[PDB]
Amino acid sequence: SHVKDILGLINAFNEVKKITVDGTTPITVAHVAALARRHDVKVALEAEQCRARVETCSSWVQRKAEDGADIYGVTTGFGACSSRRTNRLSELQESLIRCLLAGVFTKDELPATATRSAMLLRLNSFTYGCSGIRWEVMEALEKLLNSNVSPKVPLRGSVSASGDLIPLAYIAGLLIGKPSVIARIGDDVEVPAPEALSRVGLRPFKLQAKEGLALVNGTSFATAVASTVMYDANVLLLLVETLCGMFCEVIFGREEFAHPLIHKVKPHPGQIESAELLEWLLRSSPFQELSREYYSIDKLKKPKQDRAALRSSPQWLAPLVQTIRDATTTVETEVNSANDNPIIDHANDRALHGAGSAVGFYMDYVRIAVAGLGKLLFAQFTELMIEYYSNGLPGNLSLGPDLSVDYGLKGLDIAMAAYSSELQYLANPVTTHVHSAEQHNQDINSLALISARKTEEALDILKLMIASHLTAMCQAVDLRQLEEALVKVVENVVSTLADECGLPNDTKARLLYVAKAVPVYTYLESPCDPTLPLLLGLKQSCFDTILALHKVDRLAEFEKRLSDRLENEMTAVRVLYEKVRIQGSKFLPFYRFVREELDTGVMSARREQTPQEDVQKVFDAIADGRITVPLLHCLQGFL
Amino acid sequence: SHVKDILGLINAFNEVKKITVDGTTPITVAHVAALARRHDVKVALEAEQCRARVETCSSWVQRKAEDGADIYGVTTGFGACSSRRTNRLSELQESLIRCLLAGVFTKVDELPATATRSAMLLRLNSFTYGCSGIRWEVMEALEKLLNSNVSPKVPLRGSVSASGDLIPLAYIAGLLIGKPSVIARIGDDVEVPAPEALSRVGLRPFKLQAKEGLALVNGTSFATAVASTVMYDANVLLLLVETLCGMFCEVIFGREEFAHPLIHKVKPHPGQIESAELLEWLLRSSPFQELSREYYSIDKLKKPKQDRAALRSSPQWLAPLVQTIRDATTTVETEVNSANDNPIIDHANDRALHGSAVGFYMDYVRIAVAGLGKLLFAQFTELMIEYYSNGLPGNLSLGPDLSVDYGLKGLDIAMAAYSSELQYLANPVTTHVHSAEQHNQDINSLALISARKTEEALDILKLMIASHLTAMCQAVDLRQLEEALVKVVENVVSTLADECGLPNDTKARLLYVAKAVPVYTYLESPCDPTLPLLLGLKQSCFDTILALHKDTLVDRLAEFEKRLSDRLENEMTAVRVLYEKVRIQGSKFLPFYRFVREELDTGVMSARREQTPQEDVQKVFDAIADGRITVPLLHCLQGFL
Amino acid sequence: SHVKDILGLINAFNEVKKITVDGTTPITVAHVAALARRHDVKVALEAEQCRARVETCSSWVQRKAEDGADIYGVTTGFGACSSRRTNRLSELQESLIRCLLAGVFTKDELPATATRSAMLLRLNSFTYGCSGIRWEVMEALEKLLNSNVSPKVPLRGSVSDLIPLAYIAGLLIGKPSVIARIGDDVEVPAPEALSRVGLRPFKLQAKEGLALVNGTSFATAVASTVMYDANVLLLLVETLCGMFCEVIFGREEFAHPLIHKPHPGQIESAELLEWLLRSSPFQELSREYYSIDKLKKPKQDRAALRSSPQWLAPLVQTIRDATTTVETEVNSANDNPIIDHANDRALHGANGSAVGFYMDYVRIAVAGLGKLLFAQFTELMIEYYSNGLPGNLSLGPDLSVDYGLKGLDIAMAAYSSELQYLANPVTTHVHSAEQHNQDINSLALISARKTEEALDILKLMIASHLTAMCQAVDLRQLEEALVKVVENVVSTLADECGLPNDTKARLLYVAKAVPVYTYLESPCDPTLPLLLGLKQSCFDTILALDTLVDRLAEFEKRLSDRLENEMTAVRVLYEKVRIQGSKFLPFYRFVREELDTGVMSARREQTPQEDVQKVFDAIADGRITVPLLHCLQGFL
Amino acid sequence: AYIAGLLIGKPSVIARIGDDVEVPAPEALSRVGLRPFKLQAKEGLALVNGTSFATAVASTVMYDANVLLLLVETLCGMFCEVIFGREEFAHPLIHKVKPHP
Repeated sequence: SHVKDILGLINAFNEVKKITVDGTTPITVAHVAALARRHDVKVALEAEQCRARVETCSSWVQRKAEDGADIYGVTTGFGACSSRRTNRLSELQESLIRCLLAGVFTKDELPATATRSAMLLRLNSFTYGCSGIRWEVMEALEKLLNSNVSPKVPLRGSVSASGDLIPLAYIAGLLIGKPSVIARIGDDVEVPAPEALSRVGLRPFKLQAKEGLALVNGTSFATAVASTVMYDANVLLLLVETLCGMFCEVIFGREEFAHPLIHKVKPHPGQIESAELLEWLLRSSPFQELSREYYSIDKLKKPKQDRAALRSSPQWLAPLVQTIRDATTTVETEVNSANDNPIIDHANDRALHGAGSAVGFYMDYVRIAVAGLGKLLFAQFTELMIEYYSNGLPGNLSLGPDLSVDYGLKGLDIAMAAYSSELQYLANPVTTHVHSAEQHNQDINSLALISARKTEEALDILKLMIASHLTAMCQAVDLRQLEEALVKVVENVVSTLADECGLPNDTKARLLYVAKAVPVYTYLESPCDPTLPLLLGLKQSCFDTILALHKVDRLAEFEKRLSDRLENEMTAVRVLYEKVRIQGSKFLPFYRFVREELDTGVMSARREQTPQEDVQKVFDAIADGRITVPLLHCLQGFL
Repeated sequence: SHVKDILGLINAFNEVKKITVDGTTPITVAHVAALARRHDVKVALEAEQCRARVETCSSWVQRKAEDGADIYGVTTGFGACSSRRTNRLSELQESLIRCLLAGVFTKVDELPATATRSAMLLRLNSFTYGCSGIRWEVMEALEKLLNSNVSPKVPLRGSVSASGDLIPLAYIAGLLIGKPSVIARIGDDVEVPAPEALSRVGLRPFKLQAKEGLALVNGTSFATAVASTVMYDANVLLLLVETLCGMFCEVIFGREEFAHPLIHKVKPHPGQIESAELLEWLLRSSPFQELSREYYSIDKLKKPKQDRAALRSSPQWLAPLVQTIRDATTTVETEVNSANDNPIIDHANDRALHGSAVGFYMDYVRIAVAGLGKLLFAQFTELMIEYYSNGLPGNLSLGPDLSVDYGLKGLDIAMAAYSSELQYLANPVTTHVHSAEQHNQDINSLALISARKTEEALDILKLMIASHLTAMCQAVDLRQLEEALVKVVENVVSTLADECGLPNDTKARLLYVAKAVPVYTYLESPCDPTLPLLLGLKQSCFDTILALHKDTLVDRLAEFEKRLSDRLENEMTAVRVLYEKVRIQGSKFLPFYRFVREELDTGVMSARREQTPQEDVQKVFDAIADGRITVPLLHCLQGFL
Repeated sequence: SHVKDILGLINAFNEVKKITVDGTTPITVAHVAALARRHDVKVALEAEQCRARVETCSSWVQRKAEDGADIYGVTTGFGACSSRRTNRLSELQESLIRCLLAGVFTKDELPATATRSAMLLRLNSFTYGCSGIRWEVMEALEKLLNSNVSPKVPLRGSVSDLIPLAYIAGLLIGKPSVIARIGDDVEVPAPEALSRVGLRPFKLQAKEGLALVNGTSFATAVASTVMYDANVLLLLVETLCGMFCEVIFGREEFAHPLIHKPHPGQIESAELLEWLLRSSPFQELSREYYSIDKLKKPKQDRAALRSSPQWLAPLVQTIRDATTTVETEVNSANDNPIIDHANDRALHGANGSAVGFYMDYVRIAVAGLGKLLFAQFTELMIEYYSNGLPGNLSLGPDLSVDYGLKGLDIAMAAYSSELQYLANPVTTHVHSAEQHNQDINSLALISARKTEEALDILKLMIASHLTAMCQAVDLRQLEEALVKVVENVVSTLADECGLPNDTKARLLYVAKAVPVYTYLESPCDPTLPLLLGLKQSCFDTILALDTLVDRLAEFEKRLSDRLENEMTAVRVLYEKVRIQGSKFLPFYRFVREELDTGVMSARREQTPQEDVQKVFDAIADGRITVPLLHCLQGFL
Repeated sequence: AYIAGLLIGKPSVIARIGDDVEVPAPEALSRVGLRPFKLQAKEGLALVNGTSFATAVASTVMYDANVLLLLVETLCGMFCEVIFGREEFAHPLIHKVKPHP
């Protein structure tokens, strides 16, 4: 189950303290994201496992170069200039870095999290011992990483062909102490690269044979961004899947949409797996119990089936689960590889001439799956706001009671459409815009880094959408509970006033059915308004009871005493609520987290906090990883 | 390996005789393609394996319907109207079909018969799971319609592929009930009203029973049909493109090292290892790689150490495209081998239980196809330009009069046009979901629309493959002629050095030049003193005079030049003229070259061959389009393991 | 006003008998469309006006080439091979055509309509006297055009129009391999084609091959018919927004002149809509509806109605501006080099980027028009938004076996979804082409073909919209006649049963106020809104005032005796008025009477397809312009 | 709405004052000698119901698009000069015959 795999990734992300870098131990996207996001996470470069192969490779290269062997990027020019030969070994490598320090700072940069991640991947790539880089440079990299030092890197300039040439040149730039490369030390300090190395007790390196190319010729930045993108995509996917369950509960859906047999006959692994999760989440739900009751009232006048954003959520999610899982595998494969050219095969004494394409394509695919995830959340959000489709819920989830001055989540509804519209636009592909580049030497190139940044932007928006959706659903939980409490109050007042005014058994029964049947939010605004659905039904029932008993003083008395008692008792129960079925729900951890740990309450005109203040707290908890606590809680026992 | 798997799909496509439909035996995309494209392929609905469960389900549905059980789309309305109930069971079903016969025929566009017949197959197969409630008799009629080449004329557009391809499948339903306004084709010319079609094959119109209208329209059969034949073709063309990278390496004088197993072991994307393993195997004993190594040992330090990316990075480029196309095939097959219907009758448990994968994966496959096309455009571009082609003439023009021979220039122009439209097609369809059907279908997959765009992208890829293979056979010829021409030049220069009595030092320099200068730089006029053969000869003559200085030498050099301009052009013309009326013989790509040249009856293009570039590429494209191209492909890969 | 200019284009397309090709008389998108669609339209190449300059140019080029002048594509190679020189003038031109006959026929080709339009445009370019083409070749083109002869041309291959134009050249030189159509049926090799119209294959002279192939006549040809259709369909959509307002019970106030008074397209579309609705009998019903329970009904219409003029504004501008741009390209010399014989020189430039870019813009505007139509249709199908209309516009009365226009609703979403996808740009996919000598290129033909496909879909959406709207006219008219029956029945029964003035009045109100289509299925069902309302009022009257209880019970009894039969009767009568006073009468009449349709229901045997197809065919073939012009007459 | 929120001194609305200072909206209003407004009839909607932000960004976009276009046009001339182009491509009669303005 993909649910297990993702829980495994989340647990690894939180628990790891030391990333082992040795050329055999795999780095997962959870490891990359943990280093990027938790500064207590340290790298350990293991000498006993890979120092030997590195020093052998490095020395092989330096010797071969000095004896004038004809090797690409070592004694020949780069890319389109590979026909040029030199014996100025060091000068060849330094001229490479110089030509590649060619990005520009706008008024924007790759963030520190990305840059350090790239530094991690570049270090790891060296541990396979194919690069010819010196051990010392690797130790310097490990130390730069653990000391929280990183170059400031221009956003743009990589087409990610054989490598992310320009952004990786800035890491090489820091390593050789270029004065014009600026480096961050922690969050506050910025100093030239020579001052940076000095403060952590390193000296500038002079580049040897192949070292400039080894340092720039990989796809480390794209894969860095793709790794945190893929970490986040896995978590947010599991979060979206889970909340489809919560959506069913609050919308009064039919849980049958998640029956294992519907999906066993149409067996997409992601479809089966998501249905399996949903069935489990909803199994003995106290909210489904209210749903069943709701549909038994006027059964034949209510929809037999839910709308597609609920009922076909497991089929919609299926391919999205598969896309995100396969892309995680593909990115991890890239993380755990020697991306570099030439590959040094020191054992058989050849430098091998070959080559970011896997990452570029899969980031395109994931961006389309993220767009699908946002489209599902938009459609669910839209249904929840419209009283015709929310099975009892008031429009915009406005508590009112005075609806003319309470527009509830109308603002969040508008923001949802804006989020989803930009998201769909973002999901056009990047890899279809390949230009013939670098004197036509890179006549194909992956554009992985650019595609990775767009998918990263796509996830940022999904987060916004998940934040709003979860907020709306806690609003709806509160509204359903209040609804239960209100209908009970109405039934009681009607039952007792029936006894008090001494109306026949028939009249009592007819009147109590109306109290049960009328959606309370259709008349909460003014329960004794003669034109609103409570009084409208009661009047119909009264005229009906007059005809059936034919072969009035008490009915006029019942009505009069209804507008004495009803509103006040309804107000009291609401007011009391403002200062329960969620307790038996699998989604209790989410509601408790949002309401208690974040300190929110049912939205209304009498709560001074804006929607912004409420959603922000939820967004922040999503952004920083705290949401995974209620998520793991909600999920435990699923196996 | 994906190679053996694709070889298996082609073998199944060619060899299958009968498609067994029984509710357990899997239908693959080759079966769907086989049924669509080979009318001798027959559908065999096996009663013994599934008739009994169909009748149980059928009978169960009717019984529950007549008892007034409340079951979606059986005693309730459909879609956004599911809150309406009736006991008018047959009219409920006929009213659904009526309302869905709502497409328009444009100007004439329609789903093709290949797609409609495929959809018919998939709808029949779905019914064999015994969950639908449809009568066994309706299934037999479908098998008979399929086997008799009758299909409804179906409008191109109208489906959003939510729970079903509602409008298109209403036309299959409209045929089975003999709606007179539903036109049916029988074979390729004949078109008649539905009642006449049914009579011509000995069936009578059906009266719809409970749930039967819904059963006929409520799955994603048209999108899945189109996507199946799309995935079959994607698999074939992918393999073709991978194989042709090898042939590109041979004719462009690439370095085979790009495909070495260690490069890909250290970056182990499954598609990367596997495409390279194939390429390595394809180029192992190549006589063209032999010419290549020979070419780079001449003026070694004045020549690129690496090839360009379109060659050198083809395994890395291909890897994700292989994975995309292979994973999409599995996804589409999973969809083929399912009961796409709602509600599901679970007659065993006495209950009724109430097109997305294909849309997304079609979007992904369209991106992979644009990527394959980008690879082809880039290779073809290198091949056309003398700066990047390592001895080939611009546009692969044979000449020798280049001012009146533009070679494959028109093809080059068209390749740009093909690639540009292709990159445009690869924008996603799934990002354009509208809230549909009174907001009941607020998500929908658009799978049929997406599948159609991927089909169009594949149609363009076929064009590009055809031109590329054509350009590569042109390049094979030019390489073989080049080799033969250089030998004549060497021989003539060698015999004239003797006749004229030139020193060994002079002879050495003059023979070096004849070997080193690319023949196609001076072919137009071999004795033109301003072209590279003579320039190089003149340079070496000045060098030999200066080296032998410590007269009659100049006299003999002058004689050498005079006699060269008497004899060399004639001997070069003769060898070329002879060639117009070998190393390809030792090459894994002989089957392609032999297929294009002898089986399709082509020749090296020039001003003297009267056939247009159109006429040559049309033959190759018709071969790719109709599957004949898989014979050389299978011959070429014979023995790969 | 853009509305006058569009009626001007439509008039011209209908009336033109002859296309004068003379080198100064402009060709409009309407002339191109007419030549392509009406075969009685003929080309008249006017010798007296342009033969002199063509011959002067032709001779200059021939003489200069013979003298050994260094002129691109005349004594030099083409494109990236322009460093190659030759004295072999004719062979140079023939080898260019040979190399460019490089399209493939897939299973597909440019339609004859486009191919003939390209031949027209090419002929026209030649009359400017800059090409060096011979007069004889131009006369041969006119003769080919007027005799319905045209080469079969592959769909793809131009980055913009070397390959496709090479097939026109191949016809003229009688290449065996080039296939020509003659009318609808006959297909023969080019040499046979020329023979049949009494022509001989040409031997190309200096610059001739290049002159025949070196401009963008195909992209411009497709662009021209595309722009003609976009103007016509634009005006159709604008007009039908007015018909949508009538059937949906919208508020005409959205079209008031001061709101907009000022994007020209915004002012002008509003000005049209205001006029179309000024004396509408349907707006009279709308006002009446909104005065019934005013404070319980929306104050504003939804955006797809209320903001239609603002939506349409940039769409009008885009289509109008693109039209001007295509016409500029039509009335130009696209060729290179440009021979300026007057001053004894050849001019080496690049005369089609304008068309590529604007086709991308227009494809976006067409997508925009479609979204509007989708949004209106959607509203119309949903009872919550249609102001009294039944869901799916289903007549019933048995809604459980009548799904009305639901199939059309579904189709509309498919249409719109595909349309939005199409509207992505083409010009952003420029590849570095032709040995990198065409490192920019416009892709105009490809873009034009995409916009053409986008219009195809818009026609589908308009045909469905117009069908829904006539369904909606019938339902409103039936609504009004049905409400009067209920009012009469309630009224006379109140008398017969002798209820007071108070009761009669409350019951009359309910009959007036309750939306009929909420109870038509079973008017006397106690759970449906009519009897729910009457029971509320009867209880009210009992309190505010016996044997009255007797008279009410008899009222309720005689209602399920009289009511359903009389409602059934008017509907049955209707299936076997306010539209008569509406500007939109010609559309309703055209669809109902001229196309022979009727209100859709379970009792009408025609499928939705049968109905919409007729409306589509009429849109596709231009008959829709007859009602369009009738509806618009008097608008100034 | 953030502009309206400032004008009415919402504490949750932060305001910028120059480059350095960020303060809650009531303290922002205080410093410029202004007091929170109490919204009267239609003032809320009048403040939010227009397309002022889109048009604002669109305005700085169009200004820049004009400047950069002219700069691109001008730099084609510079490219001609350094690449050894033929200036004949800009001769007026070529373009008079294809008169896109």
